[PDB]
Amino acid sequence: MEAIPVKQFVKHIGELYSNNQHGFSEDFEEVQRCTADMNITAEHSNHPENKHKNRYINILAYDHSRVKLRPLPGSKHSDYINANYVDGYNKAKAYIATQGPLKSTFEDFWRMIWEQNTGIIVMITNLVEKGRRKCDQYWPTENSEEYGNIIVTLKSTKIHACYTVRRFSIRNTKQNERVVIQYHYTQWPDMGVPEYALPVLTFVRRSSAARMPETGPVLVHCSAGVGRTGTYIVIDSMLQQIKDKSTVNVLGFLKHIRTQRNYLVQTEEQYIFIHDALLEAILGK
Ligand SMILES: COc1ccc(S(=O)(=O)NC(=O)c2sccc2SCc2ccc(Cl)c(Cl)c2)cc1C(=O)O
Repeated sequence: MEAIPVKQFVKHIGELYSNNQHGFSEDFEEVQRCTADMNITAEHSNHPENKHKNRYINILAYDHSRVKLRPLPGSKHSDYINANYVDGYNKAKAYIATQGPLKSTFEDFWRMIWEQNTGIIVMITNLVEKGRRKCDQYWPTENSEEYGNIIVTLKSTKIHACYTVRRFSIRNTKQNERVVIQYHYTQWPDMGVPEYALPVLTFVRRSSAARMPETGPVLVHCSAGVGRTGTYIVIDSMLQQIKDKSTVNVLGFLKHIRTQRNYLVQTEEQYIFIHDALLEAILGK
């Protein structure tokens, strides 16, 4: 199981799709088993102090990879946020994969962004989907909003067909200021799940190209911060790999980052979607 030449990969996809996606099912089942013989601790996520900081009780942040907040005077657990570094193709810790912030963790969320020198946010969910609460709004509708010692100012917005780009300037009262740009994918079906990959490919390319040398990791979140988040991470990384080596290793890369945050790429449908995105990128020449 190693890099497939980019020229065979598209044929590989035909094979994975055939006989009612039997191949895809094998692969993804292998993904879900890939940690069967691994005990990976998440003690901090489970500590009684940090429970209210987890959006879902079963979606945790592995200890070894968890992003740490600088501790606060005089609580012991003021260092916890449900978030993990994840590798990209290029560098280690190219991403912070995290849950959609809760109101109760908005300060942590922006503090992490400051401390980690993050300059790009990728949001892959709407606040509400199909009448359900997915994410609380951690940014100002207009002008400024204060979260702890970080003051966030919305500078501009461009609303595209399928996603929105908001440019913020944030300030640490401790002032020192930084630009943070948020790429927010907004197109989510009332019924069923996303199907066409091309708009997503474009969203990935543009949000990825926005990364600045040399800055902190890109923050990527959806609701739980695992399924759609992992899908973005694999598509982005594999495009890097294709550009660099003209090979692809979806199954191997995904098994790897699965050790860094639980459940990255959560469904077979997302797993298939990854391939469609990459197929679109390869066929588009
Ligand atoms: C149990 O977990 C889940 C179950 C279902 C869903 S779901 O909402 O029903 N199903 C999905 O999300 C699917 S299906 C094919 C594609 C997708 S998401 C496609 C997509 C869209 C925009 C971007 Cl930027 C990217 Cl990178 C990828 C999402 C999750 C999740 O946790 O992310």
